[PDB]
Amino acid sequence: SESSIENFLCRSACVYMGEYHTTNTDTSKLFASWTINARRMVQMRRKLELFTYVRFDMEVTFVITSKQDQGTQLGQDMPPLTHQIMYIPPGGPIPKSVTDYTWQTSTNPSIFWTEGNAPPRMSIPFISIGNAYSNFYDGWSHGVYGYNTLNHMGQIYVRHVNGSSPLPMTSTVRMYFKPKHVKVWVPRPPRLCQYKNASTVNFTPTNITEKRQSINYIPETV
Amino acid sequence: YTSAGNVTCWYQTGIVVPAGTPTSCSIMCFVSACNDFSVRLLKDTPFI
Amino acid sequence: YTSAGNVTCWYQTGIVVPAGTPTSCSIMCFVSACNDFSVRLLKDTPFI
Amino acid sequence: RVRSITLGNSTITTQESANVVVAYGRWPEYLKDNEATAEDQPTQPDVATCRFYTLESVTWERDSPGWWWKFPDALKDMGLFGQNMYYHYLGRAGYTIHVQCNASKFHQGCLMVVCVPEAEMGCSQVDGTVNEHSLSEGETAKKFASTSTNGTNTVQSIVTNAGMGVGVGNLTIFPHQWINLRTNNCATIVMPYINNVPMDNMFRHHNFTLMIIPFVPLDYSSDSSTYVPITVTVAPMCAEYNGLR
Amino acid sequence: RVRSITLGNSTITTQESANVVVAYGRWPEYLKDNEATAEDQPTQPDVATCRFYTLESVTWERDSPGWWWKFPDALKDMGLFGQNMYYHYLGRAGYTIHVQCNASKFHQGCLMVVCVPEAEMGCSQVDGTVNEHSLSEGETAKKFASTSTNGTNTVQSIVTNAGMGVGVGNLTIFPHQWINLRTNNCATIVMPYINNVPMDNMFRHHNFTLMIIPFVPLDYSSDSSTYVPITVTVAPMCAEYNGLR
Amino acid sequence: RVRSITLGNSTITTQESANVVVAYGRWPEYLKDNEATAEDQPTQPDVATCRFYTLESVTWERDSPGWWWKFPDALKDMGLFGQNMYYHYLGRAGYTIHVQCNASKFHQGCLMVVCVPEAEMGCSQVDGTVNEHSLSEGETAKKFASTSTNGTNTVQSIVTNAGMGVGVGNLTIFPHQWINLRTNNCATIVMPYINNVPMDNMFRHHNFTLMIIPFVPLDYSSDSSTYVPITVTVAPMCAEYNGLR
Repeated sequence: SESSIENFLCRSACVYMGEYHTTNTDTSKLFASWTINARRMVQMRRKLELFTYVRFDMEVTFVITSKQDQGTQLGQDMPPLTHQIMYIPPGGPIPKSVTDYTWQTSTNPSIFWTEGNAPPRMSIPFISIGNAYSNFYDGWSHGVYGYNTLNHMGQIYVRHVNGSSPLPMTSTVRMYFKPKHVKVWVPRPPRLCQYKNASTVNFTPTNITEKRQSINYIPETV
Repeated sequence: YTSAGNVTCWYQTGIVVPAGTPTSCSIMCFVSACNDFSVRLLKDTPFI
Repeated sequence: YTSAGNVTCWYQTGIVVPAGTPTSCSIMCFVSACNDFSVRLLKDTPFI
Repeated sequence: RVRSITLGNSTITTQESANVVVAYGRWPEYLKDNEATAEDQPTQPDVATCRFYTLESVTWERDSPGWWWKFPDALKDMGLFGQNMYYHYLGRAGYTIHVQCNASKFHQGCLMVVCVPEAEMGCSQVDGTVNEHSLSEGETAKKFASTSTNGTNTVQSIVTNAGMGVGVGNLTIFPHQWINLRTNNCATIVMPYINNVPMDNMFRHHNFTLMIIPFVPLDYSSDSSTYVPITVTVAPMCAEYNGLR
Repeated sequence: RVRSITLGNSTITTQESANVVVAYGRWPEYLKDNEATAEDQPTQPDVATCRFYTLESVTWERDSPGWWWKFPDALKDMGLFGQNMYYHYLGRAGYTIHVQCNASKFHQGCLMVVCVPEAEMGCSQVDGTVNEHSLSEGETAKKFASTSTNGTNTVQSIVTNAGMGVGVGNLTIFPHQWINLRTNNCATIVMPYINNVPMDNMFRHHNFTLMIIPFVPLDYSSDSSTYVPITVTVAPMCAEYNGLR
Repeated sequence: RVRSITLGNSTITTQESANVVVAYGRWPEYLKDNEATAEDQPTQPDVATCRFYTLESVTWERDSPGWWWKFPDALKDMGLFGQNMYYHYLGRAGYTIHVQCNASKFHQGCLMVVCVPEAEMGCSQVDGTVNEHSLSEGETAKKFASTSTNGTNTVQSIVTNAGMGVGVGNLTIFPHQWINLRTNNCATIVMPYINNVPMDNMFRHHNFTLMIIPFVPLDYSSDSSTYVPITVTVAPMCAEYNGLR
């Protein structure tokens, strides 16, 4: 009953930790970004490789902290900061800067939040025109091996909701991920190799198990 | 240093063949679990 | 120059023997007719 | 104590005391009526799909790591089944695989016969992309290796990892049979259609892979045959395509 | 076509088409209630008596006259059955003997397996007394001889007289089986308690003797194994002892 | 898995899973009562006709074309059946033929066993008359030849024509069995009385001929026996003679 599929997988984990600033000279360090694939968190990856097709809902909680730079200016009296967290479905537009029009589009679901309150949280349905996600794919996209276009699940963008010419602060986000209502099909043998990259199944040859003294060896009874 | 059971195999007779056969022979072994098996306290795996 | 069917036989594996056996082996073939068979226009036989 | 089976204009003979594995308990069938009811029109040829297609034989010797075949792309030149792979844009099918071998009572050996669904294989070098020609040759079996491979574009086909980074003793989780030469020399596996969509293209996607691996190697003595041939015969079952009208 | 039997924490496997000999038509049983009703108190352990005790294997070669074992004194160091032989003063039991061997189809030979009740053996020299060490070594089989023995304290263990002054072709009057290598390689004999009193001491009296004699000697050819091992497994049945309270 | 049959003071043993050929679907029987009712008196001995008569064994080697026997004139010295051949002027009988051989599992070969009614054979030279001694030697089998014979009075006994000017592959039109050494080594053929008159003389007319022909020749390996013996056992059935009173 503790070996049920739901108790084995319905558990939370930190999957991404990014940093983003209020003012900078880089314009890519002004927002935080993460493509959502289930092959780049090594926590849940090996537990999912026991199965061939999976189907679940997704629940995401956010933990956000800030600090003021140690550059020059003290004596401030700042109000609490506001943060925007935008989810893009598979097939939506992608921003390029924090001042883009794409932060304001009516079809990207977004969350606004101010510090001191409870941490924010939203839930995602099973978003696939297919009938299940695919942990394994033996074939081509149309041409990249192993990758198909049915495992698109979206992206996450975070920025500050300041006005104009803000004060210099730097923020950090932790994204916590959790699957719900999980169903699996076609079990597979476990991975007896260390993972090399986050896209393929490539590996180096490793031994089957560890050695002992002889085929008759049994350690002494205490 | 075990406090566990063990299994051993012993030659009772030895292998008898006719003429024109291979010399050596092999045994293989399969393990599984019976119907009653309980597990508790999900943890991290010590393999990766 | 036939317009007829044909039958062929192919080595899938090859023959495996133990020690102290003959080398070569043989296949024989038998032909017969099934229940429905029709013949018409009795003639002379071209064999004598 | 011989049963003979006919499909179309094909006839093979098996032993009626053979033991059959259905893959996950599921026979093949057609997708019923109304999952895509409005305009998605299906059809089935049924005529020259249900017949036995016999591949060639492979030679088993003392040093043979194994053989594998991709399904489909191994029936792409097999007559009418390879024809509908060209004309139709979508399709699905199930299969019945017979594997047979001919040996004496003075030989010994042991085979594993397994059908691995979506056997995604890794490249020989770590930071590389696998080529499609190193995955399949069509009707010709590829070969595993008894040592670790190198070069570029090669599949890391050491037999202990089975090209998948898993332990080869654990492929019993898949539909499988054992062939032990001092007992039976036949194996039959029925394989339904398994995918995450109801129909799909047949040149871009490999559904499953048939693998044959010797665990106990073949050995013989003085004047026996130094080889054993293995024969694979495939019958497509309940195949179905998109409509063209 | 394999049956597996469990007694306690022991498991062996036999063929279910084996043929069983019950000795004189009598299964083992306990002495009922009231042949000694007043103060003679019996008891039974039942716990680590019914389990298989496997002796070692003996090697059968071209020149092997035979082997024999005294029952009991062959189970006197076998765990808990040897324990109750020390603590209790009287006792009785029945037995089940499995005899097995492993051979190919390129070997030939023929064994006789017989259980001889009260096999009183004679000394090698005529005017002499047999020593007890020349009768038994415990778990280790003694050996017959293919020629007439000499010296002092030796048992006249020529195999044609079986150490008893009788003709060896006539031991079929006892409970016996034949093992013919071109057929079965297993034998099972069930042996009840046979004595002229209901209970007795277990160090002074040998109840019966298990003998194994090859009539047709073992022969083989070029690269076969030059030996065949024989394995004996004993299960005590319905054992019973005197009361200690 | 052995059946034992007794006729008179004869006993042989066969396998009870043997397969029996009755020649044209007809068991032997007596001619009923009244085809010759008035003065033609029949009688039957029944006493030492129904018993097995075992001929000698023939040796099968690598180069053996075949053997044949004429029935009767092969039982003319076999005791009481040869006695009534002398005293009585007319007679008829049916037969049961058992053919058996002893081989190992390291031999190979294939025999045809056929009973040819009125096997009229031709002479070796074209413008000649066959002698009676070149047709039969009695109990001793004659031999075919692997090449074409010559001389005078010889039978043209090339095995491909079977001495009859026909193709030897077509003798399956007659009552026959195959003996394949990797399978059974026994054959039984029941043969009724077949003639164009109800009774006839037994020295002038040969009713049928038993032939044994190896199609796949015998072969063996290193230390096996270089020969296989074949054994023929004949039981006369429902024999009948003219009256003498």
